[PDB]
Amino acid sequence: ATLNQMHRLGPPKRPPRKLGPTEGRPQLKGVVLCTFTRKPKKPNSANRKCCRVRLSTGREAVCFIPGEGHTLQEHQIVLVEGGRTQDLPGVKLTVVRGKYDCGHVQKK
Amino acid sequence: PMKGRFPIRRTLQYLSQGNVVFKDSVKVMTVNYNTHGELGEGARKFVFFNIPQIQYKNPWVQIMMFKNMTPSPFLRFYLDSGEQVLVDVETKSNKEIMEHIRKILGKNEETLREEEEEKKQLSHPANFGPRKYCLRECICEVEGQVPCPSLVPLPKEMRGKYKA
Amino acid sequence: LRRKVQEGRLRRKQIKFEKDLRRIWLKAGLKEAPEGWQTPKIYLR
RNA sequence: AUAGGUUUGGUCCUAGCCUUUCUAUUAGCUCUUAGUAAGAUUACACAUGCAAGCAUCCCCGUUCCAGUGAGUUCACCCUCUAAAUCACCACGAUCAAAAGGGACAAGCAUCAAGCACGCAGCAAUGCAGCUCAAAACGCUUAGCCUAGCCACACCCCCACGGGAAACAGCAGUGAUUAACCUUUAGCAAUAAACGAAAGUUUAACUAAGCUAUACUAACCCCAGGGUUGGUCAAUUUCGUGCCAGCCACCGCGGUCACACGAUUAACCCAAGUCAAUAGAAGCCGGCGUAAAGAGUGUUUUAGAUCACAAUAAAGCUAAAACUCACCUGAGUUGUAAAAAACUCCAGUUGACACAAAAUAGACUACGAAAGUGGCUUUAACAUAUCUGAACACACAAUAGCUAAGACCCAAACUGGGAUUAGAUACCCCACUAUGCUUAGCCCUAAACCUCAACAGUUAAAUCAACAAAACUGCUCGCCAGAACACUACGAGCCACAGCUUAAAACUCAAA
RNA sequence: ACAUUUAACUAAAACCCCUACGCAUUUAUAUAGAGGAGACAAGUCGUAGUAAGUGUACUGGAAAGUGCACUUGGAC
Ligand code: FES
Ligand SMILES: [K+]
Ligand SMILES: [K+]
Ligand SMILES: [K+]
Ligand SMILES: [K+]
Ligand SMILES: [K+]
Ligand SMILES: [Mg+2]
Ligand SMILES: [Mg+2]
Ligand SMILES: [Mg+2]
Ligand SMILES: [Mg+2]
Ligand SMILES: [Mg+2]
Ligand SMILES: [Mg+2]
Ligand SMILES: [Mg+2]
Ligand SMILES: [Mg+2]
Ligand SMILES: [Mg+2]
Ligand SMILES: [Mg+2]
Ligand SMILES: [Mg+2]
Ligand SMILES: [Mg+2]
Ligand SMILES: [Mg+2]
Ligand SMILES: [Mg+2]
Ligand SMILES: [Mg+2]
Ligand SMILES: [Mg+2]
Ligand SMILES: [Mg+2]
Ligand SMILES: [Mg+2]
Ligand SMILES: [Mg+2]
Ligand SMILES: [Mg+2]
Ligand SMILES: [Mg+2]
Ligand SMILES: [Mg+2]
Ligand SMILES: [Mg+2]
Ligand SMILES: [Mg+2]
Ligand SMILES: [Mg+2]
Ligand SMILES: [Mg+2]
Repeated sequence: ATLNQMHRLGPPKRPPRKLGPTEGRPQLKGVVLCTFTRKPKKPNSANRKCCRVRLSTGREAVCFIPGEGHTLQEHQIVLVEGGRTQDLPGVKLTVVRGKYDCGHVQKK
Repeated sequence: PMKGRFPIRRTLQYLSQGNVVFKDSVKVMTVNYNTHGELGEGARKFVFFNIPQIQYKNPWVQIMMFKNMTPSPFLRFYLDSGEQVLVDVETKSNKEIMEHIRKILGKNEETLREEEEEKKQLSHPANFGPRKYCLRECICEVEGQVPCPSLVPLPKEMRGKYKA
Repeated sequence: LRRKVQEGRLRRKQIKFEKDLRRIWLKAGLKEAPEGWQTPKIYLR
């Protein structure tokens, strides 16, 4: 582009950054609606422990439960952080272990 | 690389190399020059190289350019009193034009030095305040004075917790 | 079905155009439209 | 950025994503002492106690300080000039409103027109003007340019009036949020108010309380968190066996797992660690083939320095068809071979187009492009700087659509003949729209030399590759991962499932 | 819509208007129904001639084809 065209267009206008599943917040409180398991996309195979939660914003979202063994039931309160589960398409929220009802993974 | 011919012209160093600071009387400067013709060649360079520097040093002075309206290139300065100053620049080099306009309507070096000295007085070294305005924030930074409690805890005797 | 949707949209466009035209003379102070004014149907052949 | 990982069987190029760095908040786990700084998520609702008095009565102050960030170009400069302080006989300085002039955030042009937004006159009134693609008008977002400033003070912009009964003063509470400080003391210092003054008052402030949020310093005993496949510093033994599980990207896990779990050891940082989130750091690069030169030309406001085969008209026709007529024959057409069809058929001869224009042309011309190749004639092929538009002004092959006309031949469709074992869509016959003329539409092409227009150079290392040797100056147009998408919506169009302009969400680590 | 009174050997008193908002207007949310995009799903799931194209228009013996023009990013 010529100098006249650069002057006319002006400085580059970076588009506003996209808000993620947490809406630009570190964590979100949620109420567990139902628990289930999902299968990975294929290079892999597993039964990934997931749960659907209604977030404090009111939206329902699917979240992954990390670690070996969880005791989440309906109506329980959890804290969900960001970070995609690479194996599960569309699962962009993760439950925080050791907060509210979701306890730490039991030793061994 | 930087676009255009002579990209040095679009650097703040080059723009600040200008040596013409007009007196407060000069309000408008019209530059009538010819795109072609050897006799106005220097005038063309004056437009190409020196008008940016003049404008940078004189932001509030209206500079306007005109092309191929008269047989010869010239400059006209309009003053606050209504007086007009005409400077014929045909057959002159751009350096000659710069030197001439500096001589006839430019502040001399003595006046500029006086202005700089007047500026210096504003930033009094003894004043304490933000770095943006002052050399020091607080007298605690002066050697020999009682230091800041952030770095050197004050002795128990001069602190209110142990004076109460 | 796209004909019905399209003609409904054209009707809504005509209604919007008439509403804006009305807004103008209402704001200007005229209680009614300019004497002898009639909004043409520009979005229908 | 001193960069690095990742597309492929492989190389090169282009291009996105991610890593390494520095801060802030929150979460997990873990936390010893001292000094300092800082400290609700919410303009939601607030129990309780305090936060404005002073003073011989008048006045003065409570319009300040303190708080919040809801709204949002009221803050800055100049002119003029109130109120205020001091001169206080004013001369005038300082400070600073109202008014006039100028300046002043971000995103969206799919917000492109606003609709009275100007001028002249003492007025009556006259003129028809004013803003705007150099962004008017409009929608959305946000306190700002921080010795501080602006705005607000429960809401109705405002507060006569109404809702209704107000902590966005300090401490404190409820609800809410990922977000969580004491219902301390004193006016001893400074500041403010008042007083002639000694002085009085002040949740400003000062001195304390709480909190790893941060900085500084320490510690006799006292170390935790994360990590160990590569990027990237650092794994022994077992357990499990595509399960359980793990990863920021690439990826690991199917009986020898340095990648999961435990354990050992090691690495980094350390009273912290680092999981999530949010910032810090972005186009002087490109457009034949990767995204990008959008079919052609002109000009505006501006910027730059380079100052014979065109097209419209009229006429005309040499071959070959069709049709008509005589003479002759019984067959003609059709193909790999046939059947249908025709026999008002066929051969010679003569007459005879609103159709198409052998040879020349092995030429390479004309025209802006699209296009233009039978003959004659009449008009006729812009501009003595260059650039200059999806939209302005004029054009745009073929196909397609309105009205009329012509019809030899060709021919989408439509019928019929012939064909395997679901025939030939394909071959044969007949015949439409259409190909032609006249007056209007439609506005698309592999509209391509897949090379934007002008001016210049051949010296350099020629140069990613291929294409078509490599470049320079200047201008306009256009492009910033893939797909969604030659799409949806908006807008415009003689177009009506048509054309032009042209997104977003979800998804992926590539393409 | 609406109006100059008292007073005046020092000087003063007195002063107060009524009308709006709607079947108007802007944007947004919710609801019947309809339609797209992506997801090449995971396997103790299955298997031994007519050159290319770009525009258009048509197709009722359509596993693709045809008509007209154009391109070589084909062959000779
Ligand atoms: S800054 Fe001066 S004592 Fe702290
Ligand atoms: K007083
Ligand atoms: K604000
Ligand atoms: K308000
Ligand atoms: K005091
Ligand atoms: K071509
Ligand atoms: Mg890369
Ligand atoms: Mg590979
Ligand atoms: Mg922490
Ligand atoms: Mg005064
Ligand atoms: Mg003012
Ligand atoms: Mg739109
Ligand atoms: Mg534009
Ligand atoms: Mg705000
Ligand atoms: Mg108010
Ligand atoms: Mg409070
Ligand atoms: Mg309140
Ligand atoms: Mg906090
Ligand atoms: Mg007190
Ligand atoms: Mg404190
Ligand atoms: Mg391990
Ligand atoms: Mg391309
Ligand atoms: Mg082209
Ligand atoms: Mg031009
Ligand atoms: Mg444009
Ligand atoms: Mg056409
Ligand atoms: Mg036609
Ligand atoms: Mg026909
Ligand atoms: Mg061009
Ligand atoms: Mg893209
Ligand atoms: Mg379209
Ligand atoms: Mg062509």
